[PDB]
Amino acid sequence: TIPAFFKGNAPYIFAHRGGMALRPEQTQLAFDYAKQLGVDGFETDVRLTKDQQLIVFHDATVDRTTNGSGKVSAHTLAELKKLDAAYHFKDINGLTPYRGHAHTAILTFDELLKQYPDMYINVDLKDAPESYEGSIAPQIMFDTIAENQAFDRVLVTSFYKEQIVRFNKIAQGSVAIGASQQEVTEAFLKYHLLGGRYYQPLAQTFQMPTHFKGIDLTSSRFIKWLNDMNIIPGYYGVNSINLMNDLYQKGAHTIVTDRPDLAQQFKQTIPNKLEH
Ligand SMILES: O=P([O-])(O)O
Ligand SMILES: O=P([O-])(O)O
Ligand SMILES: [Cl-]
Repeated sequence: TIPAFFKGNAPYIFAHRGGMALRPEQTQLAFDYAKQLGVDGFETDVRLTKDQQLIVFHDATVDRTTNGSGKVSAHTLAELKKLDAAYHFKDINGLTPYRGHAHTAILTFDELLKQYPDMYINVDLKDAPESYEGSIAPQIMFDTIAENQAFDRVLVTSFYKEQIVRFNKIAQGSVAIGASQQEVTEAFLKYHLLGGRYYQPLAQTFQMPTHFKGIDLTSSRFIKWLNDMNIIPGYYGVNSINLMNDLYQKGAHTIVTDRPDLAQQFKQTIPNKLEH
Protein backbone atom coordinates (compact mmCIF):
# COMPACT_ATOMS: atom_id res chain seq x y z
CA THR A 1 0.00 0.00 0.00
CA ILE A 2 2.86 2.40 0.82
CA PRO A 3 3.86 4.31 -2.34
CA ALA A 4 7.38 3.85 -3.67
CA PHE A 5 7.86 7.58 -4.14
CA PHE A 6 11.61 7.37 -3.49
CA LYS A 7 13.52 5.17 -5.94
CA GLY A 8 17.21 4.85 -6.56
CA ASN A 9 19.79 6.06 -4.07
CA ALA A 10 20.09 9.73 -5.02
CA PRO A 11 18.22 12.68 -3.47
CA TYR A 12 15.52 14.30 -5.57
CA ILE A 13 16.34 17.79 -6.85
CA PHE A 14 13.17 19.90 -7.10
CA ALA A 15 12.84 23.26 -8.85
CA HIS A 16 11.17 25.83 -6.56
CA ARG A 17 7.89 26.79 -8.28
CA GLY A 18 9.48 25.46 -11.46
CA GLY A 19 12.73 27.37 -10.94
CA MET A 20 11.40 30.83 -10.16
CA ALA A 21 14.76 32.63 -10.05
CA LEU A 22 15.28 32.01 -13.79
CA ARG A 23 11.79 31.93 -15.34
CA PRO A 24 8.30 33.16 -14.37
CA GLU A 25 7.19 31.02 -11.44
CA GLN A 26 4.68 28.21 -12.03
CA THR A 27 4.68 28.72 -15.83
CA GLN A 28 5.47 26.26 -18.59
CA LEU A 29 8.46 28.47 -19.42
CA ALA A 30 9.80 27.62 -15.96
CA PHE A 31 8.87 23.92 -15.94
CA ASP A 32 10.31 23.35 -19.43
CA TYR A 33 13.56 25.12 -18.53
CA ALA A 34 13.97 23.33 -15.19
CA LYS A 35 13.30 19.96 -16.84
CA GLN A 36 15.89 20.73 -19.50
CA LEU A 37 18.36 21.68 -16.76
CA GLY A 38 18.01 18.16 -15.34
CA VAL A 39 15.86 18.45 -12.21
CA ASP A 40 14.08 15.35 -10.93
CA GLY A 41 10.84 17.24 -10.46
CA PHE A 42 8.96 20.38 -9.54
CA GLU A 43 8.07 21.80 -6.17
CA THR A 44 4.85 23.75 -6.47
CA ASP A 45 1.63 25.00 -4.86
CA VAL A 46 -2.07 24.61 -5.65
CA ARG A 47 -4.94 27.08 -5.27
CA LEU A 48 -8.60 26.31 -5.94
CA THR A 49 -10.63 28.35 -8.43
CA LYS A 50 -14.25 29.49 -8.24
CA ASP A 51 -15.27 26.52 -10.41
CA GLN A 52 -13.25 24.24 -8.10
CA GLN A 53 -10.25 23.46 -10.31
CA LEU A 54 -6.77 23.23 -8.79
CA ILE A 55 -4.37 25.64 -10.48
CA VAL A 56 -0.60 25.72 -10.06
CA PHE A 57 -0.30 28.99 -8.16
CA HIS A 58 1.17 30.36 -4.91
CA ASP A 59 -0.65 33.49 -3.71
CA ALA A 60 -4.32 33.73 -2.78
CA THR A 61 -4.60 36.57 -5.31
CA VAL A 62 -3.34 36.93 -8.88
CA ASP A 63 -2.10 40.51 -8.39
CA ARG A 64 1.60 39.79 -7.83
CA THR A 65 2.30 37.54 -10.82
CA THR A 66 -0.33 38.46 -13.45
CA ASN A 67 -1.99 41.43 -15.12
CA GLY A 68 -5.23 40.65 -13.24
CA SER A 69 -6.43 41.33 -9.71
CA GLY A 70 -8.41 39.53 -7.02
CA LYS A 71 -8.64 36.13 -5.36
CA VAL A 72 -8.07 32.92 -7.30
CA SER A 73 -11.18 31.65 -5.50
CA ALA A 74 -13.24 34.46 -7.05
CA HIS A 75 -12.19 33.67 -10.66
CA THR A 76 -13.18 30.87 -12.98
CA LEU A 77 -10.51 28.78 -14.69
CA ALA A 78 -11.66 30.42 -17.94
CA GLU A 79 -11.08 33.90 -16.50
CA LEU A 80 -7.71 32.84 -15.07
CA LYS A 81 -6.53 31.34 -18.37
CA LYS A 82 -6.80 34.76 -20.05
CA LEU A 83 -4.14 36.23 -17.75
CA ASP A 84 -0.43 36.62 -18.46
CA ALA A 85 1.40 34.95 -15.55
CA ALA A 86 4.75 36.34 -16.77
CA TYR A 87 3.46 39.92 -16.80
CA HIS A 88 5.62 41.05 -13.85
CA PHE A 89 8.70 38.84 -14.29
CA LYS A 90 11.68 41.19 -14.57
CA ASP A 91 15.21 40.38 -15.67
CA ILE A 92 18.22 42.18 -14.21
CA ASN A 93 17.93 44.75 -17.02
CA GLY A 94 14.53 45.70 -15.58
CA LEU A 95 12.75 44.51 -18.72
CA THR A 96 9.88 42.04 -18.66
CA PRO A 97 11.12 39.72 -21.43
CA TYR A 98 8.32 37.14 -21.21
CA ARG A 99 5.32 39.47 -20.89
CA GLY A 100 2.87 38.75 -23.70
CA HIS A 101 4.85 35.73 -24.93
CA ALA A 102 3.68 32.17 -25.51
CA HIS A 103 3.61 29.59 -22.70
CA THR A 104 2.96 32.20 -19.99
CA ALA A 105 -0.50 30.99 -18.92
CA ILE A 106 -1.60 29.62 -15.56
CA LEU A 107 -1.48 25.81 -15.51
CA THR A 108 -3.93 23.47 -13.87
CA PHE A 109 -2.51 20.74 -11.66
CA ASP A 110 -4.15 18.16 -13.92
CA GLU A 111 -2.31 19.36 -17.01
CA LEU A 112 0.95 19.59 -15.06
CA LEU A 113 0.63 15.85 -14.40
CA LYS A 114 -0.27 15.01 -18.01
CA GLN A 115 2.32 17.33 -19.54
CA TYR A 116 5.27 16.15 -17.39
CA PRO A 117 4.56 12.47 -16.69
CA ASP A 118 8.23 11.76 -15.87
CA MET A 119 8.57 14.52 -13.26
CA TYR A 120 8.18 14.08 -9.52
CA ILE A 121 5.77 16.56 -7.95
CA ASN A 122 6.28 18.15 -4.51
CA VAL A 123 3.04 20.09 -4.01
CA ASP A 124 1.89 22.41 -1.20
CA LEU A 125 -1.84 22.68 -0.39
CA LYS A 126 -2.09 26.44 0.11
CA ASP A 127 -5.79 27.18 0.77
CA ALA A 128 -6.37 27.42 4.51
CA PRO A 129 -8.37 24.66 6.23
CA GLU A 130 -11.07 27.03 7.54
CA SER A 131 -11.77 28.36 4.04
CA TYR A 132 -14.26 26.74 1.69
CA GLU A 133 -11.47 26.06 -0.81
CA GLY A 134 -9.50 24.30 1.92
CA SER A 135 -12.38 21.96 2.74
CA ILE A 136 -12.60 20.49 -0.79
CA ALA A 137 -9.03 20.89 -2.16
CA PRO A 138 -7.67 17.65 -0.59
CA GLN A 139 -10.32 15.52 -2.31
CA ILE A 140 -9.82 17.29 -5.65
CA MET A 141 -6.06 16.85 -5.26
CA PHE A 142 -6.51 13.11 -4.71
CA ASP A 143 -9.00 12.85 -7.58
CA THR A 144 -6.45 14.58 -9.82
CA ILE A 145 -3.63 12.24 -8.77
CA ALA A 146 -5.90 9.22 -9.24
CA GLU A 147 -7.18 10.03 -12.74
CA ASN A 148 -3.57 10.51 -13.89
CA GLN A 149 -2.35 7.34 -12.09
CA ALA A 150 0.37 9.44 -10.44
CA PHE A 151 0.18 7.90 -6.94
CA ASP A 152 3.89 7.08 -6.91
CA ARG A 153 5.30 10.41 -8.16
CA VAL A 154 3.43 13.06 -6.13
CA LEU A 155 4.39 14.23 -2.64
CA VAL A 156 1.53 16.15 -1.00
CA THR A 157 2.30 18.52 1.86
CA SER A 158 1.03 21.72 3.46
CA PHE A 159 1.97 24.32 6.01
CA TYR A 160 -1.29 23.34 7.74
CA LYS A 161 -1.30 19.97 9.50
CA GLU A 162 -5.07 19.70 9.04
CA GLN A 163 -4.72 19.77 5.24
CA ILE A 164 -2.20 16.91 5.34
CA VAL A 165 -4.51 15.07 7.75
CA ARG A 166 -7.50 15.70 5.47
CA PHE A 167 -5.64 14.55 2.35
CA ASN A 168 -4.17 11.46 4.02
CA LYS A 169 -7.61 10.40 5.26
CA ILE A 170 -8.80 10.39 1.64
CA ALA A 171 -5.64 8.89 0.11
CA GLN A 172 -5.41 6.21 2.85
CA GLY A 173 -1.62 6.24 2.63
CA SER A 174 -1.47 5.57 -1.13
CA VAL A 175 0.30 8.91 -1.72
CA ALA A 176 3.48 10.14 -0.03
CA ILE A 177 2.79 13.01 2.37
CA GLY A 178 4.80 15.60 4.24
CA ALA A 179 5.52 15.57 7.95
CA SER A 180 3.84 18.46 9.76
CA GLN A 181 5.65 20.67 12.26
CA GLN A 182 3.51 19.34 15.11
CA GLU A 183 4.15 15.74 14.05
CA VAL A 184 7.93 16.17 14.25
CA THR A 185 7.58 17.89 17.63
CA GLU A 186 5.61 14.86 18.84
CA ALA A 187 8.41 12.65 17.49
CA PHE A 188 11.11 14.49 19.46
CA LEU A 189 9.00 14.04 22.60
CA LYS A 190 8.44 10.31 22.10
CA TYR A 191 12.17 9.94 21.40
CA HIS A 192 13.16 11.58 24.69
CA LEU A 193 10.65 9.50 26.69
CA LEU A 194 11.37 6.10 25.14
CA GLY A 195 15.06 6.67 24.45
CA GLY A 196 16.67 5.98 21.11
CA ARG A 197 14.30 3.05 20.59
CA TYR A 198 11.53 5.23 19.17
CA TYR A 199 10.87 5.76 15.47
CA GLN A 200 7.93 7.09 13.49
CA PRO A 201 5.72 4.23 12.23
CA LEU A 202 5.21 5.70 8.73
CA ALA A 203 8.01 7.54 6.95
CA GLN A 204 7.05 11.11 6.02
CA THR A 205 9.08 13.91 4.45
CA PHE A 206 10.04 16.85 6.67
CA GLN A 207 11.19 19.76 4.50
CA MET A 208 13.27 22.41 6.28
CA PRO A 209 15.13 25.61 5.52
CA THR A 210 18.86 25.17 5.83
CA HIS A 211 18.78 27.87 8.53
CA PHE A 212 16.26 29.61 10.78
CA LYS A 213 16.89 32.73 12.90
CA GLY A 214 20.62 32.06 12.83
CA ILE A 215 20.28 28.34 13.62
CA ASP A 216 22.01 25.94 11.22
CA LEU A 217 19.70 23.00 10.50
CA THR A 218 22.15 21.01 8.35
CA SER A 219 24.06 19.25 11.15
CA SER A 220 25.09 15.72 10.22
CA ARG A 221 23.77 14.27 13.54
CA PHE A 222 20.40 16.02 13.19
CA ILE A 223 19.91 14.60 9.69
CA LYS A 224 21.00 11.18 10.96
CA TRP A 225 18.68 11.55 13.97
CA LEU A 226 15.71 12.27 11.68
CA ASN A 227 16.57 9.29 9.48
CA ASP A 228 16.86 7.22 12.67
CA MET A 229 13.38 8.48 13.64
CA ASN A 230 12.09 7.20 10.26
CA ILE A 231 11.59 10.83 9.22
CA ILE A 232 12.70 11.67 5.67
CA PRO A 233 14.82 14.85 5.89
CA GLY A 234 14.48 17.39 3.11
CA TYR A 235 15.62 20.95 2.54
CA TYR A 236 14.45 23.93 0.52
CA GLY A 237 16.17 27.12 -0.55
CA VAL A 238 19.33 25.17 -1.42
CA ASN A 239 21.11 27.43 -3.90
CA SER A 240 24.77 26.38 -3.94
CA ILE A 241 26.32 23.23 -5.35
CA ASN A 242 28.52 22.77 -2.27
CA LEU A 243 25.47 22.78 0.02
CA MET A 244 23.66 20.37 -2.31
CA ASN A 245 26.55 17.88 -2.16
CA ASP A 246 26.89 18.40 1.60
CA LEU A 247 23.21 17.60 2.15
CA TYR A 248 23.44 14.63 -0.24
CA GLN A 249 26.41 13.25 1.70
CA LYS A 250 24.71 13.79 5.08
CA GLY A 251 21.56 11.86 4.11
CA ALA A 252 19.00 14.42 2.94
CA HIS A 253 16.58 12.91 0.43
CA THR A 254 14.78 15.91 -1.09
CA ILE A 255 16.32 19.25 -2.06
CA VAL A 256 14.34 22.23 -3.39
CA THR A 257 16.42 24.80 -5.30
CA ASP A 258 15.62 28.12 -6.93
CA ARG A 259 18.49 27.49 -9.40
CA PRO A 260 17.66 24.41 -11.53
CA ASP A 261 21.02 24.84 -13.31
CA LEU A 262 22.63 23.24 -10.24
CA ALA A 263 20.70 20.01 -10.84
CA GLN A 264 22.58 19.24 -14.06
CA GLN A 265 25.86 19.96 -12.28
CA PHE A 266 24.87 17.76 -9.33
CA LYS A 267 23.90 14.80 -11.52
CA GLN A 268 27.11 14.75 -13.56
CA THR A 269 28.85 14.36 -10.17
CA ILE A 270 26.84 11.30 -9.08
CA PRO A 271 27.09 7.89 -10.80
CA ASN A 272 24.35 6.99 -13.26
CA LYS A 273 23.67 3.72 -11.41
CA LEU A 274 22.37 5.54 -8.31
CA GLU A 275 19.38 6.79 -10.34
CA HIS A 276 16.33 4.70 -11.17
O1 LIG B 1 6.18 26.83 -2.65
P1 LIG B 1 6.68 27.55 -1.43
O2 LIG B 1 7.40 28.80 -1.89
O3 LIG B 1 5.52 27.91 -0.54
O4 LIG B 1 7.65 26.65 -0.68
O1 LIG C 1 4.79 32.23 2.21
P1 LIG C 1 5.44 30.87 2.13
O2 LIG C 1 6.03 30.67 0.75
O3 LIG C 1 6.55 30.77 3.16
O4 LIG C 1 4.42 29.79 2.40
CL1 LIG D 1 -8.84 40.20 -13.68
